[PDB]
Amino acid sequence: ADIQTERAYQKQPTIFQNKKRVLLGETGKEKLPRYYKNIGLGFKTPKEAIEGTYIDKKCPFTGNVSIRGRILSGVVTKMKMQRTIVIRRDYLHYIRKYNRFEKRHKNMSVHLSPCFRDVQIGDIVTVGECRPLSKTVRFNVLKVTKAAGTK
Amino acid sequence: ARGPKKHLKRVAAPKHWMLDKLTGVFAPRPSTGPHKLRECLPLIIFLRNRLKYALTGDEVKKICMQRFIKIDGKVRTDITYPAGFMDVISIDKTGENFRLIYDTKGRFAVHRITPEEAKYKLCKVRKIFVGTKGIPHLVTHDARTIRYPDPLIKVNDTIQIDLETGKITDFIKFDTGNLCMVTGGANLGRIGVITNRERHPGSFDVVHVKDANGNSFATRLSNIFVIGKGNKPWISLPRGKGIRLTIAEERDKRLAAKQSSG
Amino acid sequence: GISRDNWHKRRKTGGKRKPYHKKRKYELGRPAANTKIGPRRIHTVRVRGGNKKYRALRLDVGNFSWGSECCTRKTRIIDVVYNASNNELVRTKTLVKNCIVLIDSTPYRQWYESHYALPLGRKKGAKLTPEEEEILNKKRSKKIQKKYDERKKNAKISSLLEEQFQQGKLLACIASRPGQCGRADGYVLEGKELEFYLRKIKARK
RNA sequence: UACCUGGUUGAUCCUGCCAGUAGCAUAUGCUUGUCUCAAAGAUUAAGCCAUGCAUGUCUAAGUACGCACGGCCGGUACAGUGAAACUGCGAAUGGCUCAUUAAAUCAGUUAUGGUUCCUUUGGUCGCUCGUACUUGGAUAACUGUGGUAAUUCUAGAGCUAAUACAUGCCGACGGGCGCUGACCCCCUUCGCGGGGGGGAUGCGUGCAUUUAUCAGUGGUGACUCUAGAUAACCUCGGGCCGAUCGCACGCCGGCGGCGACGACCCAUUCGAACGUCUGCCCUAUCAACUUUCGAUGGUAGUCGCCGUGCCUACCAUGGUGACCACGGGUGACGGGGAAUCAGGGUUCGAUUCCGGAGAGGGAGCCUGAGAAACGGCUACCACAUCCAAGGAAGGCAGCAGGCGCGCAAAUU
RNA sequence: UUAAAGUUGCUGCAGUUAAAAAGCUCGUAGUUGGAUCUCUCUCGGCCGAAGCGUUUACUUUGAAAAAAUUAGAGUGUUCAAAGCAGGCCGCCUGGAUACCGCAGCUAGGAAUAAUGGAAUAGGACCGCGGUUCUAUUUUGUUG
RNA sequence: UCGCUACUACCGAUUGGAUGGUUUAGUGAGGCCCUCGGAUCGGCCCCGCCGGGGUGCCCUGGCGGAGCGCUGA
Repeated sequence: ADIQTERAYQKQPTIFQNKKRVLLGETGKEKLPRYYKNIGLGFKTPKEAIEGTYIDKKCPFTGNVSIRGRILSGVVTKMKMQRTIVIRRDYLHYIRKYNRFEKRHKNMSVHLSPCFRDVQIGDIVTVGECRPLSKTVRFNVLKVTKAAGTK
Repeated sequence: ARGPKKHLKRVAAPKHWMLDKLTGVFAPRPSTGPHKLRECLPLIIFLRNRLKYALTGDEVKKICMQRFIKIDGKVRTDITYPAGFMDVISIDKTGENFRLIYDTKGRFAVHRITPEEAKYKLCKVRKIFVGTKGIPHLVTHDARTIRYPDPLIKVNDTIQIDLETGKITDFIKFDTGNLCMVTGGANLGRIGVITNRERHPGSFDVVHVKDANGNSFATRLSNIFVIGKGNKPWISLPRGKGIRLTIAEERDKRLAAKQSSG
Repeated sequence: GISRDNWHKRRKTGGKRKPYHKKRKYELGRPAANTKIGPRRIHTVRVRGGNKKYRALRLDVGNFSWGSECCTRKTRIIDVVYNASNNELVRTKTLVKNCIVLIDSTPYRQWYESHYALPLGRKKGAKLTPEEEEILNKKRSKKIQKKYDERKKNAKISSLLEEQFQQGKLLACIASRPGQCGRADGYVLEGKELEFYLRKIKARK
């Protein structure tokens, strides 16, 4: 199974899949009810999370994470390691002896959910703060906006 | 530090206590209690420093252990007890009742009340929840847990508590057009009517308040205490009535006083 | 001793840190309780705030739930099979959370037979016992037999579950951490999860 | 007060430095009448320490058979004061110092919806359907016999208590609510049958624990929240459901009013602990660094108070860097702040306030709510003390004081 | 050690001959870059609650920012450095106020500076039709 | 250039010495956890001397002995 590529069976803990109802229910269709939440700060849940079948517990809409803290924005730089991406934030720092600025940047690793498909490394992503998900990951992608070369 | 602290240095004490530099190295650290350390007035700084009934800290203990002071109807023999906003202090020997109310400068005032007014206090609502077997529970700014309240009372409201029984007699909701006092920040001690409340989800709300003279200011929603319904307060007010005078107006009002003398 | 600090590692860039304080007590770790199979042995541990944990060192029985029927019972754990974390934890017969173990079936076989009034798990050799027949074929009143007969319409179990009931042992997943709460509770495997777990047991042989 | 002057030439005008000039901090020299405030062994040696002191504690209210006391009354179990000792609490605060430490510490800003919390304040404390008008065994103080050169070392024997250590009920208790349910009644059909009721007999039940399933009181920006229902569970190294104490004395043998001490839990106060965003000196004669020995991430678990490569197994090959990574140096604890000052700026901040760190150097623990504690213990390394040579005992970067080091700092 | 030092020069220095422009050109990062364009749909009793206008930088405002120190108000310590006291014949009265880069939060402005909005038209706005999932109002209730 | 005086920095055979910091391999005190172990200390049993009550039997009290008894620390 594509959904079952790991050594342990993957399921949404809130969902019970063994409701013995009737032979007709077996005959009719086997599609699990899915748990999705409304991560809400004006954000909308993508429809690929309500209709998807992926199993990932660090997703905000269909996983066990809470979004609180800071809302930030960045530009996608690298998509290489499994299920997480590296983004860049560019800012100006003020040096007051010369009354001038200098460009500085930060590289920040965020978690990317499967509900956000067809994303390339040029585009603006909004991120929300959550609990520590790994050693160097504390943010999670909440919205994807295409870059200047929008099709 | 390997544990909790038990001392307070005099320069680190809350400024509204009005403690001088050269009396000692230490200040009374308030005991743990219903009010916060930085938002309370300990009993020693009220009996000795404000009312001058005692000259030293040993005399405050002699007044307290005679069981003369009642804080909201109960005798407290602790001399660093954290009394706070809206509390009622009763000295039966001299027949005095006081209410802890901020003045316009942000300091607790010596506000004497009548024996009838000392029978109740106004309490903000901090938390509402449901406990075992579906019993509603309140938690106030005074750390009072009051169960089976009215279902119309919500967070940020004000209730009236009869100090003899500890039960709710009335309440005021939070809405525009209601009187309030500021209990923190830069507008501490100011009294005015709520005009607007702008909501910032995921962050702190902001409430706009207008005085009786037409001056408008804003505060965080956690620094607002609803006093009365409309323009009429539910408790007696200090001398300044919550209006903040400018330094020029205060200077003119002070100079006019000494000319009157003669 | 065993510590769980973050300052002995490397920085994100790959640089070596220099610690500024020594080991504290809010950072400690303790040896693992490798819960084996046997008569119960539990040791209490005093933990932060003055509370206590229960290190189970041996376990023999546990609370397990037949979820489809909603039937939770005490049952004697028998054997340890495929483990999703380490396949070394099965040779030593170690109980941990989310482990695949074998449990007895008789408490479930009694409830099914006393509720649906049907024989489940009986082999095709005509095994009849007077106590069993009094359980099964006792004569009830009109209304009681009507209420039992309207119930037999949906008294059907899958083919993978009924095979296990032939050998007297079911396959279960422990949903509790036995080395922290001192007990091994869980649920019996069913459906596609049982289908998944029956493949990787055979794939280890 | 937005300032200059001397010095290169036979003489001139420049560049340019040297010297002069004023404050400010350390040391030092000479001099010194009155009075107010007032820093003071930081710099170098976080080097070493003789001696004394710096942490103890009882109310009416845990335990009094010391005549140790003047004194009641004499059958009064205990009149009172009260050493000792058991029990409880504190000793994790304060005081000192600045060695370590370069996104580390720390500052402003946020979050715990990811944790714990002695105590104070408030709630809760007949919600459980199963000897009590009082339960058991000891052991201190005390008496007596001792051992050792030696310590705040302790052995044996004879007593005796508990809010120490254990055990264990009555009562509200009559029931109620869920399953099992032989038997009984009514309506309808000619009947079989169908429908609606009553029920004896049994098994469970409250709050905290653990697992699973179900439906949708109150609230959030958002719960896998709170409250609810169902099937079970519930650790002997064990979970709550009061065998405790004082003062006034009473109403009709029963009922009782004020307190004190304890109690699982909830909330609150004092916090603590982890994370979020921005910010630090010099150095390229440091340009690539990390990953065998976890480096970045995924899955499942162990451990932890909890969130996390915190650790393990199996996978993937990631992660940072001229916008200066990695390495090195710092007479580097960080801020609030101090000196100087036209405006911009330069330098200092060991130092009484806030945060951090340490107790000769490493490491490991016990008790406890809280410590990897040092005026606690256990080892090793370096020093060092008494000795009958068998052994025993150590930690001034606490207050004085001494030695040493120095240009450099006060009273046992 | 600070000023003097416009002898470290952002304000604000020098490079023909006094110290000094690379032998020359290409070229990535960095720095800099020519004109140009004049607020509204639902609700609660004519206003508010809710959407943004492409996004910013900038500017003004608001609240949030430990005390001590510094600036500063009052006050004859006998004056002053200080202190937070004091004054009238039991009363009266203070213990103000300002400042607190950068970053984070908030609300007005829209010049200057970046940025996007239709060119295989997969364009805007209007009415029209079809395919699929689906709202659980209505059949006094229940299927 | 050659001759005379003083002081600094450098090269240098001697695989220099002193002081301190890193590591390979091996050994490894002490605490903590797990599995054993069992010097001692009771209780419930069994007999022997025996009082009371209830009715040869049981509840009891002072005990002594002994049994590869069981159970606890």
